[PDB]
Amino acid sequence: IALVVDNGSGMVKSGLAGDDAPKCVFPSIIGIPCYVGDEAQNKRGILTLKYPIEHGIVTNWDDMEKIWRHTFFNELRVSPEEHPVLLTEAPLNPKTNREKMTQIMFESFDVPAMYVSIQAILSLYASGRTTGIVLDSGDGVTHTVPIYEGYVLPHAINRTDMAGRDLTYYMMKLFTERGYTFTTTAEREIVRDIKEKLCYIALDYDEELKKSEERTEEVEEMYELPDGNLITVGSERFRCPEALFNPSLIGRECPGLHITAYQSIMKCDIDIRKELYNNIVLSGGTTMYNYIGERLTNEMTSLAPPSMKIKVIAPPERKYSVWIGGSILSSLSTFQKMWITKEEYDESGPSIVHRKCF
Amino acid sequence: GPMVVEHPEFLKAGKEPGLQIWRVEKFDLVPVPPNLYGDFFTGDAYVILKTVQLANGNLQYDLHYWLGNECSQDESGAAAIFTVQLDDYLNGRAVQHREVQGFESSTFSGYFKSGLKYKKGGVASGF
Ligand SMILES: Nc1ncnc2c1ncn2[C@@H]1O[C@H](COP(=O)(O)OP(=O)(O)O)[C@@H](O)[C@H]1O
Ligand SMILES: [Ca+2]
Ligand SMILES: [Ca+2]
Ligand SMILES: [Mg+2]
Repeated sequence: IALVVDNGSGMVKSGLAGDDAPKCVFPSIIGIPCYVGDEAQNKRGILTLKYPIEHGIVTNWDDMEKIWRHTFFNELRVSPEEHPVLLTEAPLNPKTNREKMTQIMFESFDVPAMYVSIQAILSLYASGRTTGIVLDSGDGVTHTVPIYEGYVLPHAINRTDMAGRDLTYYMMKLFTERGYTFTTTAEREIVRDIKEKLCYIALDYDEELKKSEERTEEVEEMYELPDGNLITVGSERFRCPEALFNPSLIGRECPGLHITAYQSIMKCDIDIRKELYNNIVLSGGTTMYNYIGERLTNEMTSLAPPSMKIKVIAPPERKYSVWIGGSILSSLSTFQKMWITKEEYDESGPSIVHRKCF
Repeated sequence: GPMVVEHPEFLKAGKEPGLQIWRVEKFDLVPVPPNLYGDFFTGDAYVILKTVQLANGNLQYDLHYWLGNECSQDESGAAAIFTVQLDDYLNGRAVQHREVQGFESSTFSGYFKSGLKYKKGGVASGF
């Protein structure tokens, strides 16, 4: 039975092919005293926390191998020599990194077989589509990925570093504007929880801001800190994720989610754009804000030509859509000989990943 | 990404003009019995290949995957994946079509001798 490992910039999603959800989800972080995952955030005596996949591209292969060791032996508790392994990669993943992934799987873990899939492709499959534009907003990266008949359109792909991690920091800053100082690693995790639990997208930002000032009770929610004291969370609930649509709020020069989606569509052949507009698929944890689908529908309609049909698909399990797509793919009868075997790798070299995985 | 090599139904696909229909069943592509052509379980997902043989020997391919309103996510996901794989197998020359229950294209409906029919139920999820 295959293992499915989605190598997220912020969270590893891992489990068993044929399950409908990943059973082991943990942070893709290293703590240098090495600690991996949750242990890395709970130890006080930590020089630095390291993100080896900070913006979706692996930068430290030794640290990545430690994360995979922790995945197999501490989390899934399996022997990698007994299982084919499906790994995920970002769109536009550099060729040498695809080769290094393959080399580590075969030479360090002795897996019998492996495969590498693009995250956005897997999310599109999980939604039951072969054509669409995937907007995958994760922790350290947001990808905008047009796909036609099963293949990404590389000239039209966009990547920005703006995603959930930036929004956690922005929420911290907004609270600082009120005298709270969430600074420590533990406090930052509390702010991340506040963000996930209480934020929402404003369909009409100017009117939601007016309500928060003049009718604060209709916006305000209390949040229970781990010591039981309550903090009031008001306009922060919608000001924080508004940065996804207006990134100058966090000092960034990249365009908002909708603008980047539009520009990607505009890089595609005019004769498939209608299909892309009717198949905007949200994936990743930072697309989980309430009302984001309706907001994006309104923005995309206003950017598109008269009478263009717009549809934003916001699947309820989309924090795990990449992984779920991989679980489906690697379960199929036809996938049985699509794996790269150890013997093929010894026969052809790491170059095999480019000829077998696309 | 490469084309499927051995699966017996892919070996059968698109060899001559005709209409070939498969149902997703527990992560596999299973042929639909001839007598059931055009009767779709709304609990399931299907893949359809229309091969048209122009009178000059050339084959034109349209791949349609049909999603019943009660099909499970493994089934709809597998239907899309199988569609891409069949296109790959036909060297990318198939035009793909997503067909949702009650919103099917008139081309897809037109394949069937007396139109599409629907029935409740289907094969259980692979999940
Ligand atoms: N319900 C939520 N609302 C808003 N953000 C969320 C929610 N759940 C998770 N996130 C955020 O999504 C990010 C994790 O998403 P994920 O898709 O797993 O990223 P990656 O694949 O890049 O590791 C985090 O920044 C997290 O705070
Ligand atoms: Ca079914
Ligand atoms: Ca094609
Ligand atoms: Mg991700």
